[PDB]
Amino acid sequence: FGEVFNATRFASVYAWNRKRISNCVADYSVLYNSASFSTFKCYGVSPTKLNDLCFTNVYADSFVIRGDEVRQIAPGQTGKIADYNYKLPDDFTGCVIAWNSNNLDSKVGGNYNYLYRLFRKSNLKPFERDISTEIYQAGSTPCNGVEGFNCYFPLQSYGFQPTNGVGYQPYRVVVLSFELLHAPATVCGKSTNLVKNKCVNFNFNGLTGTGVLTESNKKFLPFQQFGRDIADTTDAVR
Amino acid sequence: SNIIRGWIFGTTLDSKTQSLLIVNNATNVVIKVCEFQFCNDPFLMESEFRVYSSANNCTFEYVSQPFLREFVFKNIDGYFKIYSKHTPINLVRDLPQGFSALEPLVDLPIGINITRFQTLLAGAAAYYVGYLQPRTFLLKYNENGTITDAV
Amino acid sequence: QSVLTQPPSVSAAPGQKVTISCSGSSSNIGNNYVSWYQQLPGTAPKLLIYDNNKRPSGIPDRFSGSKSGTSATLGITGLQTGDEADYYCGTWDSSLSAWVFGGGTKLTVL
Amino acid sequence: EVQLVESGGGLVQPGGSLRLSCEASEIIVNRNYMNWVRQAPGKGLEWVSIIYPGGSTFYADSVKGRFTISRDNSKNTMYLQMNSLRAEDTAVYYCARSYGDFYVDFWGQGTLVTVSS
Ligand SMILES: *[C@@H]1O[C@H](CO)[C@@H](O)[C@H](O)[C@H]1NC(C)=O
Repeated sequence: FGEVFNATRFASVYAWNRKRISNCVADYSVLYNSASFSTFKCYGVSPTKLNDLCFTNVYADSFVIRGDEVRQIAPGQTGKIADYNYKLPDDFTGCVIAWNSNNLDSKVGGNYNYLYRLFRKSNLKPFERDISTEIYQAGSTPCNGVEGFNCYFPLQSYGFQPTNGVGYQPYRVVVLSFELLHAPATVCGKSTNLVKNKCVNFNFNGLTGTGVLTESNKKFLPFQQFGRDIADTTDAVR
Repeated sequence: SNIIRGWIFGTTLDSKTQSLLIVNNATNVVIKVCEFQFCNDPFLMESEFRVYSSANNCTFEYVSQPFLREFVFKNIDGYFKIYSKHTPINLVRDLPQGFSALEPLVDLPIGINITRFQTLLAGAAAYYVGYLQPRTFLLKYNENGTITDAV
Repeated sequence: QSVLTQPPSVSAAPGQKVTISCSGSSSNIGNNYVSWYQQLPGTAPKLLIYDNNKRPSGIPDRFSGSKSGTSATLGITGLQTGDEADYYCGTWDSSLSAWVFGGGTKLTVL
Repeated sequence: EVQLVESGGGLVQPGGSLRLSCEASEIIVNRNYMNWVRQAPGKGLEWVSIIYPGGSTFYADSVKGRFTISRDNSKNTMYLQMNSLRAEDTAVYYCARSYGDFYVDFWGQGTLVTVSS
């Protein structure tokens, strides 16, 4: 989670970075109870069910927009950031988290590499990117390499002075997206053991013997897990 | 024939379908699900790694203890199973008489179908291929749990 | 709709610098750029200040502007007969998503 | 040379439907961010609607619902249609080109829309 939820962020909304998270246990309780983030908006996911739900793929997108346009990274939102830069139709029941980057933006005035796609011919497709420096032209005269009164530039930087801001000041938005393909889902999440104290119902891993437990001495192979002495009745477990 | 290093399954060996590769470099096994372009006759003292053409999009990653013999491979419900057993016999030009039980090694969640695999990559190959089939067997377990005999 | 406050009139003799100040809030002026537009009577307004301090191409000199946080001021060394006109200040209000323009200041070259 | 030409403002009764058109040279209407701004006689400018290049439409709560807008790529024209005409509507409407939200440039002479008995 830290690889994305916590790193120096030079990512810009114009070229957002995506990460494939899989083959790992996923504890979301740490993110939910962190209270180190300004927002944790979640749509079609329940906070209790987030750990319970298992997912084939986990995709995390990291980008930096001003405080005012954090709202635009949401389903059914219209604005320069959502249409031209980063778009979420439903977010696939994903969760959007914002952390203030004003502390990250050190110095009296650093624009870094943050840029906004003000000029784009059309609206992007869900989870799509755009990195064309192609001059907008915005006129009958075709703009090539030479600059023109109408050539302009598609990307414009954002000034992040520490003083004031708040709206101009950016909360880095990291979007989570969990999809469910045919491939098996391993993305999800014990008590003390009393032996012979009393008859106790139980579930070790998938079985429910509901019988008193005692110390055994039977020889047992390594790769094996449990034993069925007769009539497919489970007598011993490891 | 210790020369043998591993084998590529490679359902269609194309960019469109993903492919499984296994290799033994004498220290630990490597399993790559990256799709590999078709190879006319890949070959692995001798040169190494020229079977590589282009390794875009690797979904599953894995490394384990080196396998370095009877192997069994099967795919059911998106799971890949392998079983292995090593026993020393000689003075046999064919399959040695005697009963040997094969233990499971690993279960891999590839989730694809592997019709039309490719054979191994390396001296005489000396490799035997047999085909499984649905049958009913009667298995006998000894006192400790080792399959002694069957019919 | 929040409206920026503008001085109702500013009058000076020729050769005197003239300052027009646009009142503002973080929701509008504090977080977004401000521009000044000059409308002669009977004409559509022509952009006077390109972006905060900046000046657009095609604009006479002696015209300069300063964004002092919430409020932005416009400085004009000298009041020539042409300078007399109506000036307006505009910025995007993030919360209501509307350009906000002040009522205007009637400059009188005396 | 960029030029702006507009017509369509006329005497109308309240609740009426009326349309405006704006014509431009050297600038493509769809590619360029376009705006519609109005001035009541001897009154401060009031912004009405902005159309983003992809197609986003934003309006003002004062003119919300009563006003409507579209831009036609084939005719290279921007259209402002206004229903539910009110006492306030009387003004001269100038179509304008904006560098995004940074600033408005190339204002047009516009046409006087008059609503009265
Ligand atoms: C079964 O395990 C016991 C353990 O003491 C051993 O003595 C015996 O030899 C084993 N049986 C076989 C057939 O290996």
